[PDB]
Amino acid sequence: MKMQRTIVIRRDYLHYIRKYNRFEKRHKNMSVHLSPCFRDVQIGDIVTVGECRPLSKTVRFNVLKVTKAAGTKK
Amino acid sequence: VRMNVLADALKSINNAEKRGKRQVLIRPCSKVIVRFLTVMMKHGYIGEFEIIDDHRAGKIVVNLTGRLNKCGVISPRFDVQLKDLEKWQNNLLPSRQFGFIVLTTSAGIMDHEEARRKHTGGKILGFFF
Amino acid sequence: GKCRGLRTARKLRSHRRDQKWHDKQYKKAHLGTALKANPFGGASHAKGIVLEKVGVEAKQPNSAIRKCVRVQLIKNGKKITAFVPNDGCLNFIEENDEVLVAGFGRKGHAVGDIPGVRFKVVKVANVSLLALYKGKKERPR
Amino acid sequence: AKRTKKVGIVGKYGTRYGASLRKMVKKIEISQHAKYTCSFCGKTKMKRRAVGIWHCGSCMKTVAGGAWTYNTTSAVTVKSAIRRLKELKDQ
Amino acid sequence: GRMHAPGKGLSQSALPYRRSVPTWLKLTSDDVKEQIYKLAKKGLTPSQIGVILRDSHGVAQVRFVTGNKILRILKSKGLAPDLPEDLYHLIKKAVAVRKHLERNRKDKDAKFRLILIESRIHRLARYYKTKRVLPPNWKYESSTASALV
RNA sequence: AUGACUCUCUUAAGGUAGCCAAAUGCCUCGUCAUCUAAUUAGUGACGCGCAUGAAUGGAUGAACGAGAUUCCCACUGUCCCU
RNA sequence: AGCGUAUAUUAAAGUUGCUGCAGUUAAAAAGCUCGUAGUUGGAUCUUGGGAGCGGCCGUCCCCUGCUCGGCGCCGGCCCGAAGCGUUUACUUUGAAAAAAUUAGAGUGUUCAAAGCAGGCCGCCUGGAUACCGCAGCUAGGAAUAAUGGAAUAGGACCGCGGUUCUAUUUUGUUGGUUUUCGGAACUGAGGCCAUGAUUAAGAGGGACGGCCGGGGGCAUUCGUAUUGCGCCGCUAGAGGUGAAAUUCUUGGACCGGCGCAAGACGGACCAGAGCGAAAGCAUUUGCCAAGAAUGUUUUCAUUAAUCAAGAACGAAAGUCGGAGGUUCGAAGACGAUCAGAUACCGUCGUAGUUCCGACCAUAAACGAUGCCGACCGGCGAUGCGGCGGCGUUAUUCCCAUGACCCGCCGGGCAGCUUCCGGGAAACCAAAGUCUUUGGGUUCCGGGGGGAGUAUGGUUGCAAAGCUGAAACUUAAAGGAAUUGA
RNA sequence: AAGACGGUCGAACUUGACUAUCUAGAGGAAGUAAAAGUCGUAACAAGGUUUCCGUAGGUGAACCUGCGGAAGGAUCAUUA
Repeated sequence: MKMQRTIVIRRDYLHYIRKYNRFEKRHKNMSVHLSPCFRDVQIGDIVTVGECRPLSKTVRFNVLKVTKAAGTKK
Repeated sequence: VRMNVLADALKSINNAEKRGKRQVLIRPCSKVIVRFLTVMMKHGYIGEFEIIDDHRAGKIVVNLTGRLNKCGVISPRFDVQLKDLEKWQNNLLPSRQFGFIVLTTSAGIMDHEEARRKHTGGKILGFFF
Repeated sequence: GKCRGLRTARKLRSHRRDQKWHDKQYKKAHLGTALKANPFGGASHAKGIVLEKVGVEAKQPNSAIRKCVRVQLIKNGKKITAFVPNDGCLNFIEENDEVLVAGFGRKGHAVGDIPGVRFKVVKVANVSLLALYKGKKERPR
Repeated sequence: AKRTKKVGIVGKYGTRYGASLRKMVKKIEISQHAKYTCSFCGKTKMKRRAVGIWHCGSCMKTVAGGAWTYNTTSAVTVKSAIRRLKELKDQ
Repeated sequence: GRMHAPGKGLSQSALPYRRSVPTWLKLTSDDVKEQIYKLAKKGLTPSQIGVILRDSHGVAQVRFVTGNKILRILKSKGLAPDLPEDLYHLIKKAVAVRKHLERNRKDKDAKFRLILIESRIHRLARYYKTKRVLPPNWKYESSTASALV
């Protein structure tokens, strides 16, 4: 979240190596534009984003909803 | 650690057929193995059996007919297709006259002769010929 | 196979690559040292300036002096011992005549008695020395 | 930021004196200038003042230890050998 | 078998099939809780309490007789401890071994028994963060440890 | 050619590690290689060492020097010629 | 109407092994244990009917609801629309996927390779379909494999009582406001649900009970011998060897005695017995932390298994500075030996042998044999713990504790027997459950030399340790068993 | 329209280090292969002092001798 008016999000998934009939983890980080109306977000919270026109060199996403981490109540 | 149950049980019965006990007790019991067992006792490769509910997990005492060369399992449970089930059977049952491959579909745990009638692929569990 | 997991797929695949470099008929293949050494450099034939005729002895059980040549190639400007084949065909190389060298059978591995020698003759300047043996063409004056 | 890859206090000597004396000085010129817990009061301020003559700067008590450390090593078991010949005789 | 030494041993209690409470056992589920508050006010763990009941006041299993097991009746009211009983011990054993490598500088064995106790707190601790009993910036430091016997 | 080997006279033993035409080698401006258009010079090997050789110390080495010696870039009335 | 030679490449090779190989002795498993990334993870929640079809048997259809427009029925019910109803993977279908290549229909190019043409004495007919990984889009299923929800209740579902922002459903036209309802947001007192905690693994962690072991660490007491000295005998040889001699001796050597002194080592008891993570560990007492096993109707509740990087320990030699120097004993000096011996043996003897401090990291560091898990025969011993049972013996006075006697159960070191089975055999109850080929996971080999070399990087005071090639060189190295000599 | 400041964009040539592949060499040495070369026999049988591992020191040359291993040994064994 360290950048001002922005965050970075992890996006995990798997990929079918075909010879050996199995999978290997793969990750792709991307940057996202958290706009202060979401007054409360932490690391690990789920975030739901959507495509939009380029806000920088490396920004083409905007935040739509928090979906909070499990437990987290206190 | 006992990482995977089925294959405890499935070797066990085979190793009680090579030797040849009148019946076999198989230790921690599940709703996949009792299930598998009923699929076998639906084509006659074993006879009727009893499960013993001790308040932990069960034990099961099968009665083994000597019509059972080998039972075995596949691991991990690969993901199969309706286009990709010839080239298991064609490399995992002995003959084109006999053999069976149990797998798990949304519409139930059942043998490969029936999942071609219901037209449903899915996972894979083991075989018996 | 030994590492049977369902999402291993890379553990499995970093190991065979690693491995295949132990394979010989491959590493001999997958490094630049095989083509650095080789006289032909990577090739099925390559011509050269002869310079002296030379007899090489044969190795044991067998014995009999074997008739060879010492060629300088063009492209590299490198020097090879070669070997004539037929009976009485050495009388057909004159010193500093040109020859089309070839390989000899098994790729970087000699044939039979004669040590070192991995190359041999097909031509002697635009007509094959096979023919010369039979006599189906004869030499210019 | 770590400033020296092996020369303790003995950066204060540079290239001089040769390798194995600078190693030999490192083990004595770190122990002499340390502090120790005064057993009497409990604090962490024993400290040398000359050759083998030490001083707590809190309860003003003063000890005779070893030149470069606070106990000499077989004066630790010279006390446990005199204590044990107090057992042999008294009965 | 055992996590930290070759022993592939075996030896446990075996609980019976029927679960309902025995005959002679008069002690009602709402009479007994005075006894669990009183043996927990004395500096004595819910495991230790779990015995003294089952020798002198004859009872099958405290769970069966009430509803709820012994960490639950102590801790919701305000009589139980802040760190798990099992983490307290490992630490206390830590603090009697590293104290042993003071004046017995060369007792090498002890040192190799002190690179398995600290592989059992950390390991026990990182569990205890995911089920959320320990606050999450917690740290077993032997420096500070001696405080909390 | 060469000498791994073999004998034979002798003393208290008879020079073992290393290290050289040296701040130490007569013959000598020793000889192969390196730097120059040209080098009794300087440095890199060869040891036969008149008289090298181990706290009478042997072989090596970062820093250091108003210490002894060679060659290259800079710069000059030191020289051409005043 | 072709057929050889040379080099690239595939099949041959299950000689790269995902399908599918090896690793006791053929090439090969880190000296030991911990460990993060990686991979892998016990069981448990929806299961029985009623009808419908033909000959008890096999099929199909019935198992979350709360504004309009039609099936009309009578503001009540059935049915289509306007919007929605833990989230993934998996799976069946539906779009969307240029040609040419491939596969495949049709058609007599005179046959084929091919093409996209053709057929009926103006006209009839084609220019088909299939396959086109992964990723994304769409609708069904909900077995198997991942995530969630009600605990200091900040809980569901209901009704009742205010506050504050407020489009007009309403006061014919013009001033205004509560009227009246909906549409935000806060909040107090209540009634109600069967109100809300799966189980305690022949998985683990930890407690507690009486035990056991040459496990480790610090002091402490003993024992005879070997070597050095101090005296008291008597006397001539005493060492050594296959045989001699170097070496000691009337300067009293060797054997005999009574004393003292230090520097090693722990005999016999000692076993196919014991404890330790591996190296390893054997004189009596005192103390200090640890340990496996057994015992338990104690407690936690999945906390576990294997492990790139990184870490603790690591015989014997070898190093750096002290302390100590009896025996032995690399280097050296002699005596014998032999054609020659700078080797065996024999006489001395340094570094070293022993303590306290810190380096070093390898050995046939061995069972030449990965760790955790399931399973598959028979017996005779044995060690530790627990339980049952005749009878001798001890403490006499028997209570129970020790000693001897026959089994039962758990973990340990080994044996014997055998057509469980395996293998190339020797041999292995594991080296078994392997073309009847899949329980989870880590290291590693791919014909011989060259060669553990060169080089570079790394670690050390040093020797050396970890990593580690190439050119060239060759049809056999090699394994287990036969007969011979 | 010629031309002249200022600005950007900017080839090319000169000076330096960084990096890649090949290349000369006094002298020092490894390895490999070649029909009647020379000193000795360390190894295979209790190869005539058992063999081999680690590490240190010696020796014309195979190889020795010290200390701790292991049978891959010439003993599965030895008597209250």
